[PDB]
Amino acid sequence: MGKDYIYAVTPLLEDALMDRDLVHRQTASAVVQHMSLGVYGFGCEDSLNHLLNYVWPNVFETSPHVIQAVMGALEGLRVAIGPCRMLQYCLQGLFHPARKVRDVYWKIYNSIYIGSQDALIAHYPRIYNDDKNTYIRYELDYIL
Amino acid sequence: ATVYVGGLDEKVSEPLLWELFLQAGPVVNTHMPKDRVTGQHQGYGFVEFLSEEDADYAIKIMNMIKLYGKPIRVNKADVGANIFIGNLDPEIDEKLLYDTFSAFGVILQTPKIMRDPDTGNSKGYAFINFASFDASDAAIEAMNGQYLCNRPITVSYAFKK
Amino acid sequence: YTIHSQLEHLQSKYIGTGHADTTKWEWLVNQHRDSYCSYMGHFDLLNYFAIAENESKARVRFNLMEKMLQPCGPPAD
Amino acid sequence: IFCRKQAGVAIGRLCEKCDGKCVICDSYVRPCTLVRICDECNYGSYQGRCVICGGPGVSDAYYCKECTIQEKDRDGCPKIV
Amino acid sequence: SKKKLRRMNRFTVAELKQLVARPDVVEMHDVTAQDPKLLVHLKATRNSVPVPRHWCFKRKYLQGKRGIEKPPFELPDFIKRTGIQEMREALQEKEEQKTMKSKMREKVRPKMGKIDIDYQKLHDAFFKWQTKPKLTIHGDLYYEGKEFETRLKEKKPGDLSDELRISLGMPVGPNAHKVPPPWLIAMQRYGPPPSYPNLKIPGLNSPIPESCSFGYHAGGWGKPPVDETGKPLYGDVFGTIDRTPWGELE
Amino acid sequence: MFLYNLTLQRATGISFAIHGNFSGTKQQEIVVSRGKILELLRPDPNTGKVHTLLTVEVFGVIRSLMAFRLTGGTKDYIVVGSDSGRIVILEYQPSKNMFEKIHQETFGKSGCRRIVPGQFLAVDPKGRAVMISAIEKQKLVYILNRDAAARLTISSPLEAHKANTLVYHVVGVDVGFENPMFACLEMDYEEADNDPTGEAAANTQQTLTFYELDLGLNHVVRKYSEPLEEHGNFLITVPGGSDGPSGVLICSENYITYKNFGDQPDIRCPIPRRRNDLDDPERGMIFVCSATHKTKSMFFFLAQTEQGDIFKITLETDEDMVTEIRLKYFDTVPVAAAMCVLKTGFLFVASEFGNHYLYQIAHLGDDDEEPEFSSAMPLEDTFFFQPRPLKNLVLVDELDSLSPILFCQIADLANEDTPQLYVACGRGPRSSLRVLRHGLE
Amino acid sequence: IPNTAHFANVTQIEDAVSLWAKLKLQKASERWQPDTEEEYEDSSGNVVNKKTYEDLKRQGLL
Amino acid sequence: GHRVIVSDVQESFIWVRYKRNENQLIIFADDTYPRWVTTASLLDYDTVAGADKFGNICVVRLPPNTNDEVDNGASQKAEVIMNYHVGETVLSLQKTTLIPGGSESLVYTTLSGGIGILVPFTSHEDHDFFQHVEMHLRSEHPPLCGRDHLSFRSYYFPVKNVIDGDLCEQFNSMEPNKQKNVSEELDRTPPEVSKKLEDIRTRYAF
RNA sequence: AUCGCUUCUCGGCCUUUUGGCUAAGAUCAAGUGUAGUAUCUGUUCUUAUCAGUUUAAUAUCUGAUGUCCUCUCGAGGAC
Ligand SMILES: [Zn+2]
Ligand SMILES: [Zn+2]
Ligand SMILES: [Zn+2]
Repeated sequence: MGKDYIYAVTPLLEDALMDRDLVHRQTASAVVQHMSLGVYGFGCEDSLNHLLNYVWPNVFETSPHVIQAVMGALEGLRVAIGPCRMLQYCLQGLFHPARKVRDVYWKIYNSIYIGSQDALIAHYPRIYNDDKNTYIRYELDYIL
Repeated sequence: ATVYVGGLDEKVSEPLLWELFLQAGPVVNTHMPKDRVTGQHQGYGFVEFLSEEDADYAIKIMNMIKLYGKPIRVNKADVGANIFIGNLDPEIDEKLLYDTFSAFGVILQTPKIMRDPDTGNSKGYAFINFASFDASDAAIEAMNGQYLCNRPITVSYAFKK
Repeated sequence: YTIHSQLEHLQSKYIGTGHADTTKWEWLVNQHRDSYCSYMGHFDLLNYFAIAENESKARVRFNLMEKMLQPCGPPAD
Repeated sequence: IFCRKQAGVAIGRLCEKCDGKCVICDSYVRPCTLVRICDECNYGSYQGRCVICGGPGVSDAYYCKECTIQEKDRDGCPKIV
Repeated sequence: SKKKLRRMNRFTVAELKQLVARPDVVEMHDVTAQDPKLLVHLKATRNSVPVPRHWCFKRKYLQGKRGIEKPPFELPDFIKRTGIQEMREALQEKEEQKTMKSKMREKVRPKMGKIDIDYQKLHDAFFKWQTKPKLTIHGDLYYEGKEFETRLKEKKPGDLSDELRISLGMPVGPNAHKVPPPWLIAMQRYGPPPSYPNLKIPGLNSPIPESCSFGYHAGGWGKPPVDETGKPLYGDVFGTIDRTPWGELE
Repeated sequence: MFLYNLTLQRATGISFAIHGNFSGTKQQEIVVSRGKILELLRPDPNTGKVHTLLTVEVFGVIRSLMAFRLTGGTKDYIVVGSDSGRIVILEYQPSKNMFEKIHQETFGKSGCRRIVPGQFLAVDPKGRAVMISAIEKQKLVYILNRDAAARLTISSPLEAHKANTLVYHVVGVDVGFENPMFACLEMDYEEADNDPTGEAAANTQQTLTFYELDLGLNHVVRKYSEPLEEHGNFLITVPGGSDGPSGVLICSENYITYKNFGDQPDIRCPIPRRRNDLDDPERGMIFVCSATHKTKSMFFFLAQTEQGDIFKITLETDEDMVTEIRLKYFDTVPVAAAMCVLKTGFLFVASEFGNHYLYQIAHLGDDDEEPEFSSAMPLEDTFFFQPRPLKNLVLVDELDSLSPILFCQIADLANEDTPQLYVACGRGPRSSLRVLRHGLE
Repeated sequence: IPNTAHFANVTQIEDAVSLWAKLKLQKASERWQPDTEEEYEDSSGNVVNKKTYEDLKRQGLL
Repeated sequence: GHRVIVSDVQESFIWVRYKRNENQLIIFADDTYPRWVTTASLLDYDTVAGADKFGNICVVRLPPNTNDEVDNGASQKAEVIMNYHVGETVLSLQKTTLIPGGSESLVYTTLSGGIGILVPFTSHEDHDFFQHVEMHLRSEHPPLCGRDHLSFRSYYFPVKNVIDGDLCEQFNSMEPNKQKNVSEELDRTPPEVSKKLEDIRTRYAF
């Protein structure tokens, strides 16, 4: 029965995810986690998308509690919003120059993969084939 | 393309500046890159309308627009620079006046036509604040006695009231 | 870092995960194998392919499980 | 620290200090599914103990409904040994 | 070292931009990445969402918000309407004035039910006037100053403002249609600008806006610019399916 | 929008089947699986008409289906491996006409994953243990004992986690009250992904292997690997214990092989083809499905082949060994998702695309002017045979099915007022355009 | 060459011109030009483009 | 009548415009997901229903205010208003009414011999009713085969605005004890429930 | 007007600063375990290339200070 007050509460969480403090963003993230697990399956996915926009920047963080509540928010948000949306958030930073960003994105993508590794089969991008390998999946584009 | 926002109003925000840029034509750049100390508007700005004639007519239009209530001019980026112009053509419009008298300079006051108030039809005189006194000189010279619309022009430096 | 003992135990636990140095080859080959295991599991994409080519379900799954061995070219170097 | 040597069919139990919380999520609410542990952290003096306190097995460790929505309950004996 | 050679593999940014099929993406540090052909194909995929700005910065991502002063959170309308805020302000001022002794006296002899606020006021706010806030669609991460960017870049000509009308000499409101701005005047006079030749001016190259007036005084449409043979300057300066949803409730 | 979802006609196509006395009697019941559906039919011996008794929803994917009988009980439980991380045990109540869940064991995560068990599942022929298995890295085994009141129990599971290994099949080998044990295929993609040349892609060999129980010591020990010549799809179990020898028929491409560990010298046989056919010089031949009639007298296998031809197989055996193989052409029926060879003289040919059939057996597939084939008959060349219309089987029943429904069109294209449906369905030569209508003929 | 982003961080001018060269080629490619694409059959059962159609049309045959 | 919904093989539906007088084919609005479509259908001028190779049906709607005529990889996009995991490859949708005077419907015909319909709701009373019916049914009468129903119907992308008529229609074959328990949560009589169950197929299908 | 005064009026906003007396009327103010974060506070740092290590790029790190004499990093020159 959060499908009712999700709208009332969003502009307060976006308010507190635009900084106020570490603990401010740690706590707004916990709230996002539990909203997502409650509203699983009732269509209030536009609101959780909106709040993804604000939670995802905290991904580069260091404090244990803060980054941990962030990761929790992203597992909740993974079941509630689906694994396409989150694989798309996780696409570009898998192969980044840096190593702090490579490592956080591979941490996330690992947890997105463990749970729901089987949806992703229809969510992976199209990755062209160079000379001595084959990389396209022709299985999937047989016409019929 | 590049237009000098002169008499650039302080609080007249670059947002509505660009909205007027669009309401005139190609709003591509509205910028008043100000003092590195103040933040407020620095009296001259760059407004880019990516079409030259667009910026030209937008300038002819947004001159005398009351920026901060005050006429501010879009141009190429009070010591008596007012000229009296008589034998005046009553058959003109105000933007036509600004474009006819703005060829030798900016117009810091559109031509105020000294018309009678009983009717609304003029007796043939006006005065116009141009940019420079040499500007009023050159314009009043090229139009001294020269071809006005119906009653030939007669222009020179203006009197003070 | 005992977290890491557990975490490369996790890499040892879930075939298909990654780490910050993982190569385009390991990544795309793991996704390719997973694609095959699910074409087999889901009883209906099997009909899709069986019917797309003119093969039959034994033919289909035999191809698939043969391909499962070097699906995306030979290795990296 | 975790046991995580894979699951089984032996239920876990809670001391009375530890009474009520989930095993990981540390909740206090809406428990849905029962906990199971491994034989190795099942045997002997470890029969019927508190997965958390180590105290005597009296109340049943359970799984917060969030933990079951995210299936963090499909890994096995999570005993902090 | 071993890297000293992969670093010679570390191609040119022009190497990249010419190789790649979509060159918009290619950025500075792209090249020191172990697999730039991938990285660029990814960054050029649809719908994907780029890394935040601030991984480079040595200036902290939020600690940069440190400096300023900030105004308290602003409630939703449908919650102000129900008039809670004034109740709470009043109770606040009361209990900031009251003194410790009186505080404990009220602890021991409470002012039970000082106030009231009726239900159906609440239940109607939350269940009858609750409304969609403004949300941002997939991708638009918030970064320090993301909110500062303000809706502008209104390139579809007709875009006018009310302060624009006032400080340009034109009208604001329902007359923003029937008011041709002072730039449509020289649009009719010598043409609309030659980089917005795909723009038509209303009353100058477009027809009369709703109930416009033809005439040559202040407040009209004047001569819709036309040739000597009668064809307008462009377009028509004078003026000469079934979107029903299938499953919808009664 | 707000929608409500209704299914008018259930899925008809058949994927899996088992046969057993699922109501305790010696009237046999058949339990087939549609897509997300478990449907149970009982074939009447009188007319030969099969009544679809119980059709149930399971809201999942049936990846694996296998019946089993406890050692001496009169019932026929079901073990279902589906796409949740669970193994489930099912029974029939004719009193309520309903499937009943005896036990339930979680072992992992949901969805049709790759390393979580459930794709393959086998039992031990006597009914002592089950093994659940994935297509990589995981297999478990469950032990089954009647309780004091004989209500079944199931203890914790065993383990066989072996990395970097496929599985093309798993099956229980028929031992006589020894430790039960299982024959899987295998492979090892490991090296072929360490070799930058693609050599190890080629030159890798299936390894027909046996794991073994040890119920005393309660673990699974790797007994018997053997590198097989060439990959073959699956393994038909040889009725061992008292009847028959033990051992597996490896159904590999073009070649069906007996094999068992110990002293036996391994037995071959090439597959006899039809003669003068019109098939591509390249196209191999594989054994698709099988079904074994093991009766008081003897046993035999049927296996089918791509062009639909059925074959009979029995074992020519001396004392403890078998000696040689005889595959003799039985007949050719639709391509089969499964055969379920009844007693009472029928067999269920579960079509794979279209209407599925019930044949009745007329002659044992023996002693007529159809030739004889053998694993002892040497040759330089192959065998052949020339097929013919139905000799040994007689088409009793024909159940309809839309599988597959390749296209549709709603319209009112007869003069009737209500609309008909025009369903373009079926595969290849067996395809059709079929008219549906709401009326009954 | 315009100050569009595509060249930002390309600082050498020969690189810039070859970059913008292929960019030019691609923009002209993905433009749909009716002159060469939009094509017209004459009455005589043989086909030309829009351009040539109007060309020989208004120089007195079509 | 003048819009196109092209549907590529992997990305999505892609709304395309034909401006005749300039004679252009120009994009204005597409989707935000990958969807390997097998066949789509039109429900209105702005709404398109899609099948998918993996099981799903979805309904995607253009936002109400589309700047139809103008001149990552798009300008403005469409939204998703329903998401259902049918369970088998759905190879043809069609907007249709079956029995005479029956309200409209969506027929879907899968690849395994399955045929069905998705049928709108007219009243939050109906809607909330079955909503609660099944919200209890999941809890007290889970599927046989180990699965969870919510997760099976949200296999790929979560459920949104579809109720599982085939779980609801199981109340009949349930047991008197549970039939009671749940219909008493609804505080209607098992007669009330079962008749409200049957009649909703009655007014749409057979 | 101035300049000296007288008085009063006004303006600042300044300045003033309280209820007397008694036995200064009397009396008196009782928090951890763990880590750890952040904030204050205190403090400490001219090198001229180039080679590499490194890094998204810097940086770091490592190594001698255009070569040669020579006098005191500095200088005149064969170059
Ligand atoms: Zn927990
Ligand atoms: Zn353990
Ligand atoms: Zn405890």
